[PDB]
Amino acid sequence: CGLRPLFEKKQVQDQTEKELFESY
Amino acid sequence: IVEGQDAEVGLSPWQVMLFRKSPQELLCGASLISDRWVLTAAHCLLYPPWDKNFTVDDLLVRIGKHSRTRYERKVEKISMLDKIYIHPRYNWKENLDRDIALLKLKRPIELSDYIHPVCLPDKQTAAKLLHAGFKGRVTGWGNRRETVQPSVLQVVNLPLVERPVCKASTRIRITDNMFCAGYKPGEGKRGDACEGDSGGPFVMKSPYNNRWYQMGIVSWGEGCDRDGKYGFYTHVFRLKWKVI
Repeated sequence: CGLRPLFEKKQVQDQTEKELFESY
Repeated sequence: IVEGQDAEVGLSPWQVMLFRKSPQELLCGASLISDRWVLTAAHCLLYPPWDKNFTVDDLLVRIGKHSRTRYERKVEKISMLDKIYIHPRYNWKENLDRDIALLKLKRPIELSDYIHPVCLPDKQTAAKLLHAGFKGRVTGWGNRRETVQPSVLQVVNLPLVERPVCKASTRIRITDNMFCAGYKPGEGKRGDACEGDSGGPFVMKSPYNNRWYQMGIVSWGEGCDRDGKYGFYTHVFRLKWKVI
């Protein structure tokens, strides 16, 4: 769960993800 | 979703859209948290101030969509509820406290590349993540701004704000069952869920296990992208209610 099949699974980052970790 | 952006295809697998069956009508957002359980806000089903008391026979759900109008034929999965569960201590005449409801689907949805359960938070994740400054993610089809109906699923990342700040920005009695997020007057960035986005997920990505946990449910707010006002979300963890 929480592992989106077209991103996490394929091992790819989505457009805005950078922001999340960056804000961390 | 004020100031949002077009969601990439497959961005939020857990995204679910609440629909009044006849006449067709997008009532609220919601999230998939198991192949037969959906999580949404109580006021999307019961809010007497505007005489609203939805039964199962009046609701229908659609999962795996992208556009707000067209039918996603090889992706979408329409399913009907089988029972509704609204929190016993939900406060509608005061501060929308415990605005949470579970929708039990009739037939377990079959997972795909466009339909997949979001994780509920655990103390560790809830503890390491729920910290002011850390931005979560909100998705939805609501008003492009306030009185507006988006074509593709919108997305926007929002920063959590300190409890004092939240409490100070409203006359309404904030309770521990809700947090608040959004930019501050001055950060030079904007965005916000808005009515209609309601019942949707406020999720945060954990770097420990690279998976998306749902932290809040879009609940209430004053306006949409108003300066000096922040949106409130039901606090899922403090509500992790047992009905399942």
